[PDB]
Amino acid sequence: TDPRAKWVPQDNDIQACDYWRHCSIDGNICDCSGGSLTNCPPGTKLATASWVASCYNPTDGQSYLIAYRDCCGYNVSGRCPCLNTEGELPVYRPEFANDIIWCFGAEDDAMTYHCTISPIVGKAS
Amino acid sequence: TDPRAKWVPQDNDIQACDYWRHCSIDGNICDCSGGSLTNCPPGTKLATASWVASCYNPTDGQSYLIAYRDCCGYNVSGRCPCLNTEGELPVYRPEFANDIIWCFGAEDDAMTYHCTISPIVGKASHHHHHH
Amino acid sequence: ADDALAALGAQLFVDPALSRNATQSCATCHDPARAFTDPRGDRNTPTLGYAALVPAFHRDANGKYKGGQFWDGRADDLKQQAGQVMLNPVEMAMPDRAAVAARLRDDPAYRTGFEALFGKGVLDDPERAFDAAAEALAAYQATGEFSPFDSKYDRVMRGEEKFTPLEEFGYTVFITWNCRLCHMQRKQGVAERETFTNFEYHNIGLPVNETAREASGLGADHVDHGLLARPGIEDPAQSGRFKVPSLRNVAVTGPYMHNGVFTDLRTAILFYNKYTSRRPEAKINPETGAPWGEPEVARNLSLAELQSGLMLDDGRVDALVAFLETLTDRRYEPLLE
Amino acid sequence: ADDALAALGAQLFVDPALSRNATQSCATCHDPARAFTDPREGKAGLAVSVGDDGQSHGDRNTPTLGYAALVPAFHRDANGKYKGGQFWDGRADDLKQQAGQVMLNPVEMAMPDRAAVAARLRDDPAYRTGFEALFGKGVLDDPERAFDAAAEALAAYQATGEFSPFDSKYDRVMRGEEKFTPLEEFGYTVFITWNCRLCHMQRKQGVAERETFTNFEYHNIGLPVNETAREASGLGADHVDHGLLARPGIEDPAQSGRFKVPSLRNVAVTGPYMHNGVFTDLRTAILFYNKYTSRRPEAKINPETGAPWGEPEVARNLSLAELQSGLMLDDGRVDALVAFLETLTDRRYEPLLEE
Amino acid sequence: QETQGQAAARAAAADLAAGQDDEPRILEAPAPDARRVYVNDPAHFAAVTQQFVIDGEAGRVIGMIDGGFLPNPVVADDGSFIAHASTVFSRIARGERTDYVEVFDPVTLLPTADIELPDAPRFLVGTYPWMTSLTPDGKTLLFYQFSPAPAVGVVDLEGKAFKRMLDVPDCYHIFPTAPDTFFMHCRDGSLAKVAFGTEGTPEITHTEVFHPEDEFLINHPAYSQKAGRLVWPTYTGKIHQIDLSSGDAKFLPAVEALTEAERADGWRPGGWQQVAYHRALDRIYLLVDQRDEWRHKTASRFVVVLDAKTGERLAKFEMGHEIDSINVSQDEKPLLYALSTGDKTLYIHDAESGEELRSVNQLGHGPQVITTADMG
Amino acid sequence: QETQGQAAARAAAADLAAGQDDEPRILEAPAPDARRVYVNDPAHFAAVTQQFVIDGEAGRVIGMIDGGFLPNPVVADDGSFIAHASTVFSRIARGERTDYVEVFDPVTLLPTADIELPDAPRFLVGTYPWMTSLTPDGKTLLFYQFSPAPAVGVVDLEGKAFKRMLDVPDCYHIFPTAPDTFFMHCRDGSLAKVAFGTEGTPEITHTEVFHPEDEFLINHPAYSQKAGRLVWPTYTGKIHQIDLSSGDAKFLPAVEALTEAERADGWRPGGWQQVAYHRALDRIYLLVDQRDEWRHKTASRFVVVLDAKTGERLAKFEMGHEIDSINVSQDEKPLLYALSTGDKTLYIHDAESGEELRSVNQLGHGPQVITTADMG
Ligand code: HEC
Ligand code: HEC
Ligand code: HEC
Ligand code: HEC
Ligand SMILES: [Ca+2]
Ligand SMILES: [Ca+2]
Ligand code: NA
Ligand code: NA
Ligand code: NA
Ligand code: NA
Repeated sequence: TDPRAKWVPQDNDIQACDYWRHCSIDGNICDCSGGSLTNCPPGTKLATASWVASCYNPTDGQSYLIAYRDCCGYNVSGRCPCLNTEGELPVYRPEFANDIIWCFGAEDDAMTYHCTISPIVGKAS
Repeated sequence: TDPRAKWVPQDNDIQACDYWRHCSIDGNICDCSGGSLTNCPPGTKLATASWVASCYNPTDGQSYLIAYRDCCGYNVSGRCPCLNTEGELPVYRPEFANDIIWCFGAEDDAMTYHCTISPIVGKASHHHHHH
Repeated sequence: ADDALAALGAQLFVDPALSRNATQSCATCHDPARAFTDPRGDRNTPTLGYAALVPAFHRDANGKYKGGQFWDGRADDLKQQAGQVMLNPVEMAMPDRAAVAARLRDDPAYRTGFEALFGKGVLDDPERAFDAAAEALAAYQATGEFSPFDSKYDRVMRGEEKFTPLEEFGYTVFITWNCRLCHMQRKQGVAERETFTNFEYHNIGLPVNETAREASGLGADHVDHGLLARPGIEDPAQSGRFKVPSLRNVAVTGPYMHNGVFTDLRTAILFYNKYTSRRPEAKINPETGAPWGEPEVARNLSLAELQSGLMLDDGRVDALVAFLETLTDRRYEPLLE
Repeated sequence: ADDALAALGAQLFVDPALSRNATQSCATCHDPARAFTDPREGKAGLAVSVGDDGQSHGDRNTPTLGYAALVPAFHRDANGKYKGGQFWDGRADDLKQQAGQVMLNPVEMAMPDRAAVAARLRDDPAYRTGFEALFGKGVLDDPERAFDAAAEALAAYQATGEFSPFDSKYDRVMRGEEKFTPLEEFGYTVFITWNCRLCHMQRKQGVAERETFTNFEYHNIGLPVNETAREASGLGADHVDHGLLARPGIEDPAQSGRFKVPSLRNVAVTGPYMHNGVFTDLRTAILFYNKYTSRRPEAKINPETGAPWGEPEVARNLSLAELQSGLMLDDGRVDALVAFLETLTDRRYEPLLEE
Repeated sequence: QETQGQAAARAAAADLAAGQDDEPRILEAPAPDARRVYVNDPAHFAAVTQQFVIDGEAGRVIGMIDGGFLPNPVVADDGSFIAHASTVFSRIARGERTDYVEVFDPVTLLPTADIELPDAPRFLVGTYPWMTSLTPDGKTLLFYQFSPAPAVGVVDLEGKAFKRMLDVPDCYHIFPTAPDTFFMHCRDGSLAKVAFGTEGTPEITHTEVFHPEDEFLINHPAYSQKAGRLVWPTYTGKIHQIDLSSGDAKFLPAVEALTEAERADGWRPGGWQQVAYHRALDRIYLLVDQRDEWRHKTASRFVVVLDAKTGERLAKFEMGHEIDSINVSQDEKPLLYALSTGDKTLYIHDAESGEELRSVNQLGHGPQVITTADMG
Repeated sequence: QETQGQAAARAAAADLAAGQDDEPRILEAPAPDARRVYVNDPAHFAAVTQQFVIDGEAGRVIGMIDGGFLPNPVVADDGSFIAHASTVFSRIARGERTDYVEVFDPVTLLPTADIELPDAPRFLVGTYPWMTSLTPDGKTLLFYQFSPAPAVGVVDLEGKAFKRMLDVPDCYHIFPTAPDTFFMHCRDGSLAKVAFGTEGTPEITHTEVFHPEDEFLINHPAYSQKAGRLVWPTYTGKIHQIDLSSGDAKFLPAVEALTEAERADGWRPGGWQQVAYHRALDRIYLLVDQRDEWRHKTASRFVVVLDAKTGERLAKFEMGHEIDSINVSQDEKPLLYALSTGDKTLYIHDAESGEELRSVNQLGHGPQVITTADMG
C-alpha cells in the first residue's frame, strides 16, 4: 500500500505483487494469464535470457536467486501488473536490470513482452 | 451520473458527454485530442461519411441535425470518451446507427477510429425521434 | 424604382425584340411554365429560379472559385450575364449594343420606362441603354416570383407539415451521403435561404452528350473545358469543372447536367454510383444499356468527394428522388408524376 | 562390505595387471595428479590416449573420473530426453558397466576376454583373499562372476569421497566460508543468467544438493573433427563419431552427434577440451559458444589456429534453441566466466592453476 | 475459500521443500469443455484488442488471443477450433490495411491457419457476434461487408482460402443453417434466405415481413445453430423467435419479456449482448432495467428468464452489478455469464438461482462480447 | 477560471446565433514554442503506444502521434521536427518485426520520413530518452542496440537512410556533442567518447573512471546538448556533472541534492525521469521522497531545486501528487512539468514558486516520458 515503504515478502499468494519470488519482477505475473509461477501461457514463447535477483523467502529464511524469464510474442497481459526492484541495478549492469525486455532466445524471434515467470536457479552467494 | 436516466443536454461545456450536440456521439470528443468541436486533430483524416441525430439545443429550444463525422487513421484518442444514443437505431437503419466506424471517404483510406466531431447541418427532426 | 425597375425587366424578358431577328425572348428558353427552362447550342438551358441567390463570381481565400452565372461562371453576376446572353451568337445573338439600343428606341413604352429610371436620352447612348436593359433584366430575376421558397421542403422546415417516410429517408440520405458536400450552401450551420448548392465548380467526370454535341455544330474535336473557358481563368486545375447547380425544381427541369446527357432524374442520381459501386450494373447508363462513357475531361475530377466508399441501393435512390421532388416550387407541383 | 569393496577397487585401479601386456592401469590414463585425466603426450598431443599395446590411440579425450559417481544410470526421461550413463556417448549404463567395457577394449586395456581377467586376479594372493571375503569362495574361478566383481569394486572406489570431495573455492563460498573476488562473482552471475545454465546445472529449477554443473543430458553443440586426433585414432577420413546414437540399442537418428554434457568441476585443469580434445585452452572452449551469437567475423575463428572453427562433424540435431541465445559474450564476460570456472577446481588441484 | 494464487503458493513451496524439479515450458490450456467461456475486449475502438479464454468453473484465465481492430470472434460448437476475422495496419492505425482470418488450436492457441481476405473487405463496427459466422460443419466462415454495399464473404477454412463475395439485398447479420445456406435480417422487415454455390449469384428468398418499421430489433440477437433458433428482442423486450430447423423460417408466437405494467413503469432491455438462449432448457434470458427509451446501450442490473414456448416468466435476478452482456453455458445446470464493460469483469452466476459464484477481473479495457461452445 | 471546454461552448454558441460558417477540416497544431511539451506513454509495455503533444501554457492537448512497441522519442531543439524510433510486428505482437524511424512535421504531425532499420536492431527497453538521440545539427539520429552486443546505429535523417552500426565497448546511452561524436557511459565507470565516420573503426577514448561499482547512476540522466552539460544523479541523490562543451569531458564538482540529515532520515530520489536541468538558469531539479533504498522507481512527492554551480538548495516543492517524471521548459520563467504515471496526468507548475498552475489528464495508460525543445 505505501509504495515507498520497504517491500515486505510473503509466501502465501503468487498472484500478489508482494509474493517473495517477485522481488525484482517488472511487468505482469504469468500465473494471471494462463501460465503458472514457472511456466508460460499457451501461445507465448519462453525466452532463454534472464535477469537475476536474490529474493528472501520468509518461509525458510533463505535467499534464492530468481532467474526471471519473460514469456514473449503476445501483447502485455494487463493482468496482475507488478514492479519491484529489490537489488535492481541500472541498465549498465544488465544482469540485475529489469526495464530490459529479456525476450532473447524466445522461439520464433518473439520479442514483445507478455508476462514474467519466477523460477529459482540457486541459493544466493 | 444515473446512466439509465433520460439524458439532459447542456450548452456550457463541449468536452462533457452531456453537451447538447453529442446526443448520438459514440467514441471520443475531438476537441480533447487537438481537434475542436467541428475540426479533426492534426495528422488524422476527416471522413466524408456521417451518421445523423436530431439533437435538442436547450439554449434556443430548437432541434438541430448533427451529422457526426469521424476523424480517422489514428488509434482511439482515449480522451473524453462518450456514448449517447438519442434516437439511435439498430444497424439495419445505418443512417441513424452509431456502432459503425463511419470513416468512409477519409483520405488515404483511413479507417481506424480516433474521435468524432459534432457539426450542425440543419434544423429538423425525425419521425422516430422528435422533441 | 425597385418595383419599377423589375417591371421593366419583366417586359424585356418576354420581348423577342432583344433577339437578332426578333424570333425569341428570354422566355423562349426559360419558360415560366417550366421553372424557367426550355419546354421544347452545346449546353443545357438552366433554370432561372433561385439564380439570384448565387454570389458574384470570386476566388475564395482557399483558392476555390465560387458564384457567377453560366455553367462555366463566365459572367460575374446576373447583370453581366444578361449582357453576355443578349450578344452571344448561341443565345440572343444581337450583333452589338447599338442594335439593342435601336430596338429599345423603336418602342414608345421603352422610351417612357427606361427614361423614368435612367434619365432622358438614355436610349440614344448604346452603352447606357444596354447596361440599363441588363440591369432591369437582373432586377426582374431577383424578385420573389423567381425565388419564392414555397416548396414542400420549405413548408416542412417551417413546421407547417411533415415529410412522408420515404421523403424523410431521402432527406436523411441526402444530408449524410456525399450529396451534401456539394449541394448545400454551407459547410455547417443552417442556411437562411438554402438553394442546395455551394456555388463551387466541380468536374464530376461526365461523358460528352454525342447527339447534343453533333447538333451544336461545335465539331467533334471540341472539348468543353468548363470554368477554364471563363476569360481570365488560366489555372489548369479548373479545366472540366462546372458550377454546382441548385437542386430546387430539379424534378421538373430535365434533362440533366451541363450538356443535358441524362433525361431522367433517377439516371442523374445513379451516375454517382459509378464512383462507389462494384456491381457491373453501376457501369451502365440505364437509359442506353451501355457504359456511361469516358470523362470528356479526364483530369481534375472531384474524386475525394465522389469516391465515398458507399453505393446507393435502389431503395435509397427511390428515397433521394422523393426528397428531390419536395424541392419543387408550389406552382410546379402539378408537373410532378 | 562398503569400505572393503571400495578398498579392493583402490587396488585394482592402480594395477596394471588389468591390461593385456601389463603396461597400464586405470591410473595411467586417469592420473590422480591431474584430476584423473591423461598427462601423456601422444601423436595428437593430449587430445587422445594411448592403449596398452603402446600404439593404438583412442578417438575421444580421456575424461576426469572426479564426480562421475554423481551421474544417474542411463535412462530415457518422460520427455524423451536421454540422461545419465558413462562414456561421452552414454554407451555404459553406469560405472560398473563402464569398467568392464574399458578392460576388454583392444584400443585401451585390451584384455582378451573375461577368463583372462579372472586368470590375472587368480595370480594375486591378496585378490584371492579380498574377492573371496566379499563375493564368496571360488568367485575367481568363475570368469563371469570374477569379472563382474572386479567392475563392481572399481565402481565402488570411484564413488568414494576422494573422487568427489566438494572442496573447491565455489563450494567454500556457497558454505559461506570465503567470498568470490568481484571478477569470480561476475562470472558466477553470468554463468547463471546466460545459456550456460540451461545445460551445465543439474536442475532446471530449485537448488541442487550436490551440484556438478551438468544436467547429464546429451547435446550436439556442433564441434568439428579434431583432425590430428582423428588421424591418430586411424578410424578414417570417412569416420563419423555419432555420439549417443553409437550406444547399442539407440537407433533414433535425432541422437546422432549428441554427447553427454560434461561436469565442469576441475575443468580448468583437465584440458584439452570437448569429446575429442579439440581446444587446448579453457578460454577457447568458452569462445566457441560465441559462434552461435556474435556477428563479428572473429567469432567464427578458432583463436588457437587463426582459421574457422570448422564444419560440425554432425550437422544435424544441434541444440540451436539453447545455443542461439541472441547475446554475445564480450571479453570482460569471457574473463569472468574463466575466473568462475577456475573456482570449480578441487582444493588439491589449485596448484595446477599457476601453469 | 483458498484462492488459486494461494493454492499455487502452497504447491510451489511444497515442490521446493521436496526438491521436486520441473521444466519451465509453455503450458497447454485444458481441453475445451461446456464451461469454457471466451471474453472479447473491443477496447473502445483501440487498434489492437484481446480475447480472454476462461475456465468458467474455476473462474480462471486459461489463455489469451491477440487481435487487431474490432475483430469478430467465432467458436466451433464442437470444441475443435476457434477463429477470428481481424484487421491490422502497417503503421499501428495508419498505412496499408490487411484483413485476415486466423484459426487457432483450442489447447495450444497456436494459429493453424492465417488466411488473408483480399481488398480489406471486413465490416468495421462495434462487435456483433452474428456479423461473422461459422457453418454448422465448421468448414466455412462467413463475414459481413457493409461498404460499398451489404455483402457476405465466404472463407474456406478447410482449404484455408478466401473464396468470394456474395451479393445480397439491403440486409444485416449472418445466421448459417447449412453448409451452403444462411439467413440475414433485411431493412424491409423480412429475413432473406441466402443459398450459395461454388459459382453464381446466390439464390435469395425473402420471408414475409415480420415486424413493422417502428419496432426496432437489437444488434445482438441470440442464435443457437444447433437448435436453428433465432431469438430477436426489440427495444421494448418483445421477443421474435424464428425457427430455422426445417431449413426455412417458421415464425413462432411472439413473447413479451416484460409485462405491460413493467413497460409503463419504464422497464426496457438495455446493454450490449442483451439476450441469451439455452438450447436444452429452451429458455430465454434478457438484461433489463428501468431506463429512458434512448438509453438502450447502458448497462442493466437485472436479468429475466422466460420459457421460450409459453413466454411464462421463470425468474427475475438482481445481478448486483452494472452488466452489459450475458450468455450461458449450454450444459445441464448452466452458468449465467454477466460481463461488465465498466468494471472489466466477468461475473459468473448460477443460472437457476441467479446467485454470483465467482468473477474474473482485469479483462482488458472495455470487454463486451461473451462466446461459449454448445458441445452437447 | 472558465475551462477550455466552457470557452469553446460559449464560442460555438455565439457562432450558431450569428450564423457564422466554418469548414470542418484538419487542424494545424500551433507553431512549436518553448512551452510545448511532449508526453510519451509506453503503456506498461503494450505493443502499441501514444505520444501527446501539449501546449503547456494553455494546458491543452494540441495533437498526438501513434507509435509501436517501446518507441524512443526525440525532439529537435530548434523546433523544426520531431522523430521517433519505433517497432511493429506483422500480427500485433507476433510475426515479422520491423523497426523504423519516422520524422514528423511539428505542425501537421504528418510523417515526412519513414526509414527502415535493417535486421530489427533497436534495443527494447522501458523508455530512456538518451537511448536514442539527435546530433546538434539535427541531421543524424543515433540509436542504441544491446543484442548481440552494445552497438550504436547511425541514421541519416537528411538523406533519409540507415547508414551503419558502430561497434562500441560495453557501454550504454548516447549523448551526442557534434555531427560525428557522442559520449556513452561504460560498465567500468568511465565515459567513452566515440568519433565516427561513414566507414572505418570509430575512434574511441575513455575518460577516467569517475564512479566506483557500488555507486549507481540512474537510467535517466539529464543532458543539455546546447550547454554540453550531462547531469547524472546516483540512487542517493549525489549528482555528477560533466561538461562536454569543449568536445572532451571536463568534470565539475559533484553536488548533493539531499542534506546529510535528509539522507539519514531515508530521503532518496526516485521515479523515472528523476532529474531536470534548466540551461539558462543553470539549475537542477530532482524528484525525491522518503523511501526504502530499493524503491527507486516509485513516484515521489517532492522536487528539490539547486544551483548547479554551487550545489546550494534554492527550493523544495511539495508537488501534491505522486510524480514519476519531471522536466522543465527552457525559457525565461520556466514551467516545471510533473507527470504522474498512476494518474495518467501531467501537472504543470510554476518552476519558481512550485505552484500547480494547471493539469492535463487522460494521457494514455502509463505515461512516463516528458520531452521539451530548447529553442533559445
Ligand atoms: C436560345 C435559348 C436561350 C435564350 C433565348 C436565353 N437563354 Fe439564358 N441560358 C441558355 C443556356 C444554353 C444557358 C447556359 C449557357 C452556358 O452555360 O454557356 C443559359 C443560362 C442563363 C443564366 C445562368 C443561370 C445559371 O445558373 O448559370 C441566366 C441567369 C440566364 N440564362 C438568363 C437569360 C436572360 C435574362 C435571357 C434573355 C435576355 C436569356 N437567358 C435568354 C439559353 C437561353
Ligand atoms: C463533388 C461535388 C458534388 C457531389 C458530391 C454531388 N454532386 Fe450533384 N452535381 C454537381 C455538379 C458540379 C453538377 C453539375 C455537373 C455538370 O453538369 O457538369 C451536379 C449535378 C446534379 C444533378 C443534375 C442537376 C441539373 O440541374 O442538371 C442532380 C440531380 C444532382 N447533381 C444530384 C446529386 C445527388 C443526389 C448527390 C449525392 C448522390 C450528388 N449530386 C453529389 C456536384 C456534386
Ligand atoms: C588408455 C587410456 C585409459 C585407460 C587405461 C582407462 N581409461 Fe577410462 N577413459 C578413457 C577414455 C578415452 C574415455 C572416454 C571414452 C569414450 O567416451 O568413448 C574413458 C572414460 C571413462 C569413464 C566415463 C567417465 C565419463 O564422464 O563419461 C569412466 C568412469 C572411466 N573411464 C573409468 C576407468 C576405469 C575404472 C579404468 C581402469 C579399469 C579406466 N577408465 C581405464 C581412457 C582410459
Ligand atoms: C546446449 C547445452 C549446452 C550449453 C548451452 C552450453 N554447453 Fe558447454 N558443453 C555442452 C556439451 C554437450 C559439452 C561437451 C560437448 C562435446 O564435447 O561434444 C560441453 C562442454 C563444455 C566445456 C568443455 C568441458 C570439458 O570437460 O571438455 C566447457 C568449458 C563448457 N562446455 C562451458 C560452457 C559455458 C561457459 C557455457 C555458457 C557460455 C556453455 N558451456 C553452454 C553443453 C552446453
Ligand atoms: Ca436541365
Ligand atoms: Ca579434457
Ligand atoms: Na444525347
Ligand atoms: Na480562360
Ligand atoms: Na588437433
Ligand atoms: Na546405436
